[PDB]
Amino acid sequence: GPHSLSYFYTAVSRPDRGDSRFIAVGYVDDTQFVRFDSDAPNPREEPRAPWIQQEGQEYWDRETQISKDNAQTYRVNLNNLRGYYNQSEAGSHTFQNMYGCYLGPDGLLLHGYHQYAYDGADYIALNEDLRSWTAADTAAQITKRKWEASGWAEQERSYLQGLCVESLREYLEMGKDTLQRAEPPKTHVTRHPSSDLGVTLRCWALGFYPKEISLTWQREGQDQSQDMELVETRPSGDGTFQKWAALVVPPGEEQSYTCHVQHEGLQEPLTLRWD
Amino acid sequence: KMNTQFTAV
Amino acid sequence: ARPPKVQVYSRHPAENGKPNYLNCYVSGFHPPQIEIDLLKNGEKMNAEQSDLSFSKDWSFYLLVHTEFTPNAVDQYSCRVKHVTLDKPKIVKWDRDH
Repeated sequence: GPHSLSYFYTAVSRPDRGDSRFIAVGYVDDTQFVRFDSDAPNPREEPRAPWIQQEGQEYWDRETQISKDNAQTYRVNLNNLRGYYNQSEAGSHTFQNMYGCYLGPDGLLLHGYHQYAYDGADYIALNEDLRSWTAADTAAQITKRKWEASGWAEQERSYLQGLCVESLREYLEMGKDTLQRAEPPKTHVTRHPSSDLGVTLRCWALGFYPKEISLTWQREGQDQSQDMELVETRPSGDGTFQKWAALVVPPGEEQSYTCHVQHEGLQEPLTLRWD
Repeated sequence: KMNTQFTAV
Repeated sequence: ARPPKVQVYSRHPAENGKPNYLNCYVSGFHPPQIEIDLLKNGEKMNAEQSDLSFSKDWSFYLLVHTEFTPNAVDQYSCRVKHVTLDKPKIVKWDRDH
């Protein structure tokens, strides 16, 4: 489906250090490619994917300066939130922001988003028109009025329809051989005689990209989801992902069951059995 | 490439 | 305040004597302060930790990982401390999960 570029900012206050820490990571689809961490004497934006590293000095300088500016804006945001909620200066709090753009079939913005959370609760979000805000709570209603007076949503709209889409297009080209290639899962079924009267069959999908996958078990074509254990999809460590789904079947009845693997990298969905 | 954010909450 | 889910696993199906990579994936937690250690026979390994990131529901995820050569005797685990956990959570590695 549609490709996207997104960033994820996490700011935490640190009353004991008298400061705040600001971390920002960027992703194209399911692939991280940049980071910034404010907790260094001379912090710089840094590459976290091999294909971004060819960017010139001017790319790195711009991103580093945005990050330094963000670290200050989020330091102030943490103090303003503490004030809105009349919270103690004793405690650490967390403010997160995520925003990004999805690319449409004509190479223009399909959908842009931009939103925040404080201590994990929704705070404020940019609307569909990209020119206005929806507040989740009362403090964010005061933020909303200040931001309408600022008018900065016009410049965020400009970014999401412009630079966000234009840079995503560039990253897709630079990393095309991984970012625009669906890597199919390598699969197998294992068997673990478990119980006096049960055998565990586990259906694995290893090394797949992107993250979206469907693993299901059937008994003679009938879905077994209510009885299967399905683990959360997890990174392989090389930029791909893994997942498994297991279920206990009666002894001697392995031939009655199939695992169905559906992933965009496959030529065809797989039907696997313990053979 | 990142957006520019200067407007505190 | 949400506790971490923990998975410990190898990159490739484990085979004794074959170099591989050992992963501890910790997800679903809030707030983000957390201590994640891979342990080898109960002692801390010096691993690498991914940059802090989060899901659409705002919960955090981290990957701690290192090279290893699995064998018949060495035991591995991942130990996680977080304010939502009364005691450290320890998940043992086994090559079937």
